[PDB]
Amino acid sequence: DHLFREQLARNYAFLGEEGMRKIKEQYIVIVGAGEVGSWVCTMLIRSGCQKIMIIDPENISIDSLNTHCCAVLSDIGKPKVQCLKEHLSKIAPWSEIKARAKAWTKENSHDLIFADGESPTFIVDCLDNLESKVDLLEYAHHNKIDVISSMGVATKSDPTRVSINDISMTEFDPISRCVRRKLRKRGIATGISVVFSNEMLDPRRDDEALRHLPELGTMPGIFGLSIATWILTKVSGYPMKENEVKNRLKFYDSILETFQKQMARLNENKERSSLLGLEEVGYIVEEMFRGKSPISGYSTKLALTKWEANKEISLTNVVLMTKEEQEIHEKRILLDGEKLTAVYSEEVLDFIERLFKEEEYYS
Amino acid sequence: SDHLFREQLARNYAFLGEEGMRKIKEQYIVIVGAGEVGSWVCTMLIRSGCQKIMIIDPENISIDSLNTHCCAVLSDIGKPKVQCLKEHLSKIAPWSEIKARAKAWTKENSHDLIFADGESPTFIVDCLDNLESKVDLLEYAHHNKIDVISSMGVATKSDPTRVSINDISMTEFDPISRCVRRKLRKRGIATGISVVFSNEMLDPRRNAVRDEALRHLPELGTMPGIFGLSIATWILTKVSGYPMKENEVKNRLKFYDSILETFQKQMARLNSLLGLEEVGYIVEEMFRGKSPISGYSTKLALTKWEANKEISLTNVVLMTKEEQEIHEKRILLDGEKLTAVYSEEVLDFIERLFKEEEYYS
Ligand SMILES: Nc1ncnc2c1ncn2[C@@H]1O[C@H](COP(=O)(O)O)[C@@H](O)[C@H]1O
Ligand SMILES: Nc1ncnc2c1ncn2[C@@H]1O[C@H](COP(=O)(O)O)[C@@H](O)[C@H]1O
Ligand SMILES: [Cl-]
Ligand SMILES: [Cl-]
Ligand code: NA
Ligand code: NA
Ligand code: NA
Ligand code: NA
Ligand code: NA
Ligand code: NA
Repeated sequence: DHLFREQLARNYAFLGEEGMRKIKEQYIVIVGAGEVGSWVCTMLIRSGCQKIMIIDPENISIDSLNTHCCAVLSDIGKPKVQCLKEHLSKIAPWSEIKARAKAWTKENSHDLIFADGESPTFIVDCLDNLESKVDLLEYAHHNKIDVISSMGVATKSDPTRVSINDISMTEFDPISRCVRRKLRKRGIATGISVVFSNEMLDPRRDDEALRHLPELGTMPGIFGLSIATWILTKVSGYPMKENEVKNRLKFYDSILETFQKQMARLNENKERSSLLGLEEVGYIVEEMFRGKSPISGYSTKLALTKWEANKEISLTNVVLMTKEEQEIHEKRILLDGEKLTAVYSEEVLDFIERLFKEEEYYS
Repeated sequence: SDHLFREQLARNYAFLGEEGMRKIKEQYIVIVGAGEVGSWVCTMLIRSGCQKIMIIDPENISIDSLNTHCCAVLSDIGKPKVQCLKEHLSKIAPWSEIKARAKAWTKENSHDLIFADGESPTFIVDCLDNLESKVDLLEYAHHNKIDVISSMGVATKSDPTRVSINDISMTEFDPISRCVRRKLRKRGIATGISVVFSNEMLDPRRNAVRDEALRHLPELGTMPGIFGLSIATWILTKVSGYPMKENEVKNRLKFYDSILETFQKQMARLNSLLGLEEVGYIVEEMFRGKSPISGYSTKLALTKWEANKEISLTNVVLMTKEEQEIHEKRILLDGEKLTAVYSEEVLDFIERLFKEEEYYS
C-alpha cells in the first residue's frame, strides 16, 4: 500500500499527486515485445502502470541479447512476452501483466484487447511487418484510442536526431515512408503521433523496394524510453509540444481545380473525373511526386494532367508538373496526339515509368 | 568460445564492421557513479560489446532507485550499487571483465584505483552529482589526456528529443550545466569535455533576477536512461571507426585578446596581472557576452568598476568602448558617485552579477 509510493517517490514529486493518480488507472496494449517494445513495457511498469498487455508470438533468439533490456543467455528460446512478465514480476508483484504468446490480426483484435470487458487507454505499435502495422493503426485510429507507433530504428546512430511528431511529417525518414504511404492509401493522413529520426546513411555499403537492414544495439532503447517518456507526460497532463501536421489542403484544392478544369476541356465522363478528390490529390502530390515536377524539379504553381491519351484516369496514368509543362503536355501529347518519345527525353520517361511501378506496389 | 560473442552481438558486428568491433573490445572504460545514468551506461557498453569496465559507486541500491536503475529489482535492494550490476552483466556477458569498486572517488586515489591492474583507461564516464567530485574528476580526465564524456543533469527534463551531446563550452543555455562549467572554467579548462544534457527551458508551471543558489530538483523515471543510452551510443560510435557529428566549441579566444587589449590599454593611460583566460570567464560566463548597461555585443571593452577597490573579478565590468570612455572620465578621473551616472536598474543587476561570482571562490 504505502511501500509502493516510496518506490516511485521520484515521479510522485515530479508529476504530482493528481498526475500520478491518472497513470495507475490506465490500461496499455504493447503490440511487439521486440528490441524496441521490450523497453516500453519495462519503463511503463518501472515508472508504475498497474495493468499493461504484451502481444508477440516469437521467442527470444540469441540475436536479441544485444538490445533487449531484460533478457539473458538463460532466456534464449523463451516467448518474448513470457520473458517480460517473468523479468517484471521481480520489479512489481502488484502489477498485472497480460502476456499473449499469439499473433495480432484485424479479426482477433475485438476479442483479445477488450478481454475481461475493459477498454484500453493506449495502444503502442512496436511491430516490424509493414502489412500488420498499417492494419493495427487503421484499427487504432478508427476506434478513436490515444495511440503512438514506433517506426523502424534501422540505420540510426545518433540519439539527438530522434523525435515524436505526426506520421504526416516523416517526409525524410526512408523507414517511415513504406508505412505512412500505405496508411495514407486507407485515408489516414494526420491522426497518428510516431517516433523516428531524419538520419540518412546512403554512403555506407549496406544492400524501388526499400527494406529494414541493420541497427545499433542502443538506439531501440532510446526509442522505447522516448515513447514511455511521451506516454508518461501525455497521460499525466504535464506540458509538452503538440504535433505539427503536413496537410496543405489549400494547395491540394488549388491543384484539383487545375485537374477538374482539364476534365471540362477534354469533356470527359463525370464518373471518372470525381475519382480524384482532395483526399487523393494530397496522396499523389505529397507521397508520389513529393511536391516536385518530375520533368524539371520546380515547386511553384503546379497542376495535374492525364498522362497518356488512350488509357483510363487512375494513379498509374496521371502526374503533376508546372502549368507550362501541363499546357504543352495537354496540347501536344493527348490533344494533337503525337507519341511522347519526341516531346520528352529517355532520362525522364524512365523516371516516370518506375515512379508508377513503385505506386503499383502500394496498391 | 569466440563464436558466442559474434552470434550474440551479430547485428552490431554487421552495423559497425568487424574493424569497428576490434576497437570496442580493446576499450577499458571507467564509469564513476552507477546510480541512474551510470547504471544505464555500464549495462549497454557491456551488452553492446566492451569486455572491460571499472565502476566506482559507494551508495547501495535504494528502494526509490527502482523506476530509474536499468536492471535492479526488489530482491537486490540494500546491496552495493556496483555489485548489483556485476551480477546482472556477468549473466549476459560472461566474456566481460567488470571490476566493480564499492569505494568512493577522490583526486588522490583516482590513479591507484583505475591503473591498479596496469592497463591505461581508454574512456571515462562521469555520472556524479556532488559538484566538487565531478569537477575534481573532469579536471583529472583532462590533465591525464583521457577521452571523457559527462552527464550534466536530468532535473526538470520532459523531452526525449532535446537531449544533445556536445562540449561544456556550448552548454550556455541548460541552467543545470552552469554550476558544473563555471567552476570547471575557473579551474582553468572550458574546452575538450564532451557532455550530454537537455537545453530544455525551465518549465514555468510546477527580467533582472539571477542569484545562482539554484540546484537539482526532481527527476523523471525514463529520462536518466535517455542520457545513459545516448552517452553509450556516443562512446560506441566514437571508439568504432564510425562517422559522427564531431561536437564543435564556442571559445572566442580572438575576442578575449581584443577586449583585454582595451583593459591593458586603460592601465597605461592611468599609471596588467589579469590573464586572457580570466577575461574569457568575465566575458562569456559573468556578463554573458553582453554589456549590463546597453546589452549590445559589439565594440565591447573592460574597465575598472570603482577607483576605491583593488582590481579584482568583483570590480571590473564589460561594456561598449562608448561606455568605457564615459565611465573612465566620470567615475575613474572626475571621481563622481555611481548612482550619479548609471540607472539603479543597472547598478542592481551589476551587484547581483558580482554576488553570483562571489559564490564561485
Ligand atoms: N502481426 C503481428 N502481430 C503481433 N506481433 C507481431 C506480428 N508480426 C510480428 N510480431 C512480433 O513483433 C516484433 C516486433 O518487434 P521489433 O522487431 O523489435 O520491432 C517481432 O519481432 C515479432 O516477434
Ligand atoms: N565522491 C564520490 N565518488 C564516487 N561516486 C560518488 C561520489 N559521491 C557520490 N557518488 C555516487 O554518485 C551516484 C549518483 O547517482 P544518484 O545518487 O542516483 O544521482 C550515487 O550512486 C553515489 O554513490
Ligand atoms: Cl496520437
Ligand atoms: Cl547463466
Ligand atoms: Na488524453
Ligand atoms: Na474543390
Ligand atoms: Na573528448
Ligand atoms: Na546525474
Ligand atoms: Na533535437
Ligand atoms: Na580560454
